[PDB]
Amino acid sequence: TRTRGYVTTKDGIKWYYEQEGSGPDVVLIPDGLGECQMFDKPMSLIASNGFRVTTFDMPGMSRSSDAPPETYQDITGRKLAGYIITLLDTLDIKIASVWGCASGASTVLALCSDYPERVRNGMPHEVPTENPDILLHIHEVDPATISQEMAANSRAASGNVEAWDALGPEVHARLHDNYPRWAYGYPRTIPPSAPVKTEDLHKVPIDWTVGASTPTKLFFENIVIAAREGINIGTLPGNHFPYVSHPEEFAKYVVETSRKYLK
Amino acid sequence: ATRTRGYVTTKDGIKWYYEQEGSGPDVVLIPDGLGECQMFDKPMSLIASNGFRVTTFDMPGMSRSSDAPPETYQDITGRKLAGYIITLLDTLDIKIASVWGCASGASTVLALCSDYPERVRNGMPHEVPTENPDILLHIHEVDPATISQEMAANSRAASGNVEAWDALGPEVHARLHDNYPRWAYGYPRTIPPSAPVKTEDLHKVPIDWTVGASTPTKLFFENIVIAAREGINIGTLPGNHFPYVSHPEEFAKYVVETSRKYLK
Ligand SMILES: C[C@H]1CCC[C@H](O)CCC/C=C/c2cc(O)cc(O)c2C(=O)O1
Ligand SMILES: C[C@H]1CCC[C@H](O)CCC/C=C/c2cc(O)cc(O)c2C(=O)O1
Repeated sequence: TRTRGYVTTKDGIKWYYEQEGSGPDVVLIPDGLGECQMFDKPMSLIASNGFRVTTFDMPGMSRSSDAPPETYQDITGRKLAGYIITLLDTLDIKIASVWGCASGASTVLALCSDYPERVRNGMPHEVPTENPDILLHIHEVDPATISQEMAANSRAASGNVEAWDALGPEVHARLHDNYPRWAYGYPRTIPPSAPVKTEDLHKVPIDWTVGASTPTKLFFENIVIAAREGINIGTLPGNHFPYVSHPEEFAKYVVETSRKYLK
Repeated sequence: ATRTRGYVTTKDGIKWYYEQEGSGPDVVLIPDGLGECQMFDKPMSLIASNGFRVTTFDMPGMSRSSDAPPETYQDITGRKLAGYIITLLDTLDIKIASVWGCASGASTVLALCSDYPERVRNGMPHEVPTENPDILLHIHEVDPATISQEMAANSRAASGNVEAWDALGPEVHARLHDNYPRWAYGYPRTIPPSAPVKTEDLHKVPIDWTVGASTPTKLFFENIVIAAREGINIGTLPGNHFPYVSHPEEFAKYVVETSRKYLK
């Protein structure tokens, strides 16, 4: 059944994490906002399909806020990957199918490139390679303004505003405090560190996705890179948060995709 | 410097309405499915000012080119349109050109690239239809008024700039009003499946493929994958389905720069 709790890793991070199911491991790395409650619904669906699912709030975000300052500053896919590996080590997860969007996606690719032995298959979604216009000066305004703007930006890219809104007051309160922290340590360093070089994409199977309703330009390069490297590339319903907008379709994708690499 | 406007009847019986501007290497602007060439007015001057003779026209059966046999606007495919264009190009004495086209215009560009490579200096396809959206699944079965109502809103939504779209004028929109039904009856059902996107259709001449920057990814997702896998230059243009209307300056710059690439 679903377990919820905390675990303090040797890097000082007091992780808030959840787990459900039995069977092969599936890890759901949240996006830049680091809020794992977004995976609640799909998590049950995936878990009921013969997989042990693990999710967690990201370092310094939401319930994983009790972490060293260093763990949420100058963030890169590889930096996050290191933290993830330490967490996986402590939870005794030897190998897993890994899902990730935005910064989570960058982490997935970092895992595939630097820790291929821990990845069964990677499922990156909308890897940031160039920050959009709206995030250029996000850190230059008051924290309250950052939360206001990012709350609007996120809701707009939710893929389903009713579902987004339906995440609940608790989640949205947590997100409120996350916005400024995310702005200060993610957007400027995440994109340039994207592990999308040829050397990063062939160690383990990868199934790449982008939002079906996401404006083409946003993650256009993701599609071209995948196609050029001969990596499976397709779309998922919604935009940036397919696990919130279309939990059923998201769960199905994670299950089928992961299931095909099992042996 | 001055816009040339006229009519010409080709051997196939089509009374074409066309426009031309500038002198030098030829640039042809094939309209989209709506076949309304007034959408290229602004960029037409911009491009022509850079040393190109630009030519555009209302598509057969559409707008001012409405006096055409019914077969020229029924069961339309990229190849059918290409045949007509070639005849027109012959009539206007255009030997080779840099050709632009969106939607059905894009299918036409690819057809030209595949079947009449000798007439194309470089192809610039934009949003080639390969898989119709659900909004068009049953558009050919409803009455003209409903088609016009729906397509007018549909088109405006895909304009990429509602203000510039609206600013096309009452004349244009009145012409568009009548084109909608005709388009629906002869394009959406047959254009997509006829898309000249086979491997052997894309490598006889240089091609520079584009998709709207604001267009929902899924709409022309296949265009991007095909291009990338086939090693064809692929990118985006600001706007959606009508970059020539929404962003005339950027559109003009793209056409000029890409065409320049293939000139000696
Ligand atoms: C915060 C989250 C979604 C915000 C909505 C935004 O509207 C999403 C726009 C796409 C980019 C998101 C992004 C860029 C970046 O450089 C680093 C990141 O961690 C993200 C990211 O995780 O996006
Ligand atoms: C009519 C024009 C744009 C209409 C707005 C619509 O919102 C455009 C939707 C995307 C595809 C348009 C299209 C599909 C097709 O199978 C054949 C076509 O000739 C077109 C086309 O030319 O699109």
